[PDB]
Amino acid sequence: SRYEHIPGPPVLQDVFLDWAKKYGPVVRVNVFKTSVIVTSPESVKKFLMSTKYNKDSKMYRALQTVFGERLFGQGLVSECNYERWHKQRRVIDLAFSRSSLVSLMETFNEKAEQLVEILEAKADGQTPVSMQDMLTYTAMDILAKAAFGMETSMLLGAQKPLSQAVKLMLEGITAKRKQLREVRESIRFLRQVGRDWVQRRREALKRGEEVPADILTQILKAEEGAQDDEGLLDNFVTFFIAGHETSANHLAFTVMELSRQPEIVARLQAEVDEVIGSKRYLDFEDLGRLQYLSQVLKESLRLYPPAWGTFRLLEEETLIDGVRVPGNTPLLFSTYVMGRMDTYFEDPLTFNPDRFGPGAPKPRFTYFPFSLGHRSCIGQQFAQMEVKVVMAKLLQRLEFRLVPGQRFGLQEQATLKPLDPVLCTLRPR
Ligand code: HEM
Ligand SMILES: Cc1ccc(-c2ccncc2)c(C(=O)N2CCC(O)(Cc3ccccc3)CC2)c1
Repeated sequence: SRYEHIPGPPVLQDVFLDWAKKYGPVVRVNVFKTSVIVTSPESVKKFLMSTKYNKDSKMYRALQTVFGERLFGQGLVSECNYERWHKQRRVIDLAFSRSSLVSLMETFNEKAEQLVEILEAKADGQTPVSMQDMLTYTAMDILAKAAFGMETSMLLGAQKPLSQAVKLMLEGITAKRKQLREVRESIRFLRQVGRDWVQRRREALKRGEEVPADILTQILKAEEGAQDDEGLLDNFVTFFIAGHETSANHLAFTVMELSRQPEIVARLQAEVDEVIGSKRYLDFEDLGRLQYLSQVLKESLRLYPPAWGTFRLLEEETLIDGVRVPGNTPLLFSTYVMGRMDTYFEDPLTFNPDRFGPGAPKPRFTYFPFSLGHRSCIGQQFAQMEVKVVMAKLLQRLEFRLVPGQRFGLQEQATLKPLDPVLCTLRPR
């Protein structure tokens, strides 16, 4: 092989972790084609903080199409041509301005209040409750309203077919005749929903309804001269999926881990008590004052990044950390791997929020749960605000105990998520 000379072996992220440990900062692997996992901070900096390095489209191909069905296609995540990317990124950026996000505070509050009232009613310390499912309904209900102006009402038990579609498509990215059929139909369903909600927005505008400027406004604008709506739909599916799935799992992971950290939980309860009190509504400014909750969520992303990493195309032969890496090679970056290396993090398996305390030295290119550079998460602040609002309201009102038997392990599709449904029993504070 042109790759035989590179060090390497003569959940998949965990295998990568073991190999990076065993073999060093530049290791050859198999994802889908041969790629090279690069785990030095210097390398992270060089490749992610430069606009000379583009994503590798061959590696995103499994998000563009699934069993011949267009999924993310040429939307904002999976578009690897720089110009095309840059054009749509800059247009859609408008929906994530400071004042756009601040105005979502009402939506975040309402959906979080609804979740908490639903959980309070079950808080008999006996009824098992899937926090993964409940957090996913909350994130979807937030996204639909926030990004598209629609009310899915999943918290109320609506949109079960839609829930099913999502589940089946996620399984499909990582994979008979029958599962093949369930997958295709699901992807087509979600694009059909896209055509549905797009039609409504356009009717509204035509009939001159009040039209909140949101993410949907901006993805419409991005496509002013397209001959068809394929680009538009690509972005619909992208935001629909990216905008809830990882938020949901970040919340779920946080709740799962916190269930064996009672001292940390008591600290979080104290913080929430002291800043917001008994208030039902968190002000934008309150978010800033929840400093310890903010550290907890960061540490949760260190050990449990739902978006595990990214790929860049190495265009020409380059020496990386003493290793010759051939022209035309997918470079694999993983915040999951790096977060669990003792050479980057002291006692890496210890959940310690103090790593992110003010005055603690900041991780320097060893932690990137939203990636870094020009292709970093456009929804970073949106996600941070929403998960802070959900967590703060849970902590205000409820105590959680993981049902015994629930595992701490992971499953890996395209993203990482709890292996188990995070079944908990609950009591009011
Ligand atoms: C905890 C929640 C989230 C995490 C951990 C996360 C993580 C990431 C990561 C690692 C990337 C880079 C992906 C790549 O290089 O292939 C990314 C990009 C992106 N994320 Fe997120 N994300 C989150 C929430 C969101 C939300 C709420 C939205 C939308 C409202 C969103 C939309 C996107 C989009 C559109 C991109 C591509 C942007 C570009 O290339 O310019 N994400 N995210
Ligand atoms: C199904 C799905 C759901 C959400 C997101 C999502 C979330 C929030 N923001 C952005 C995207 C993504 C998704 O596109 N990603 C970026 C890439 C990856 O990190 C790793 C990966 C790269 C290539 C192939 C397989 C994995 C995984 C997450 C994919």
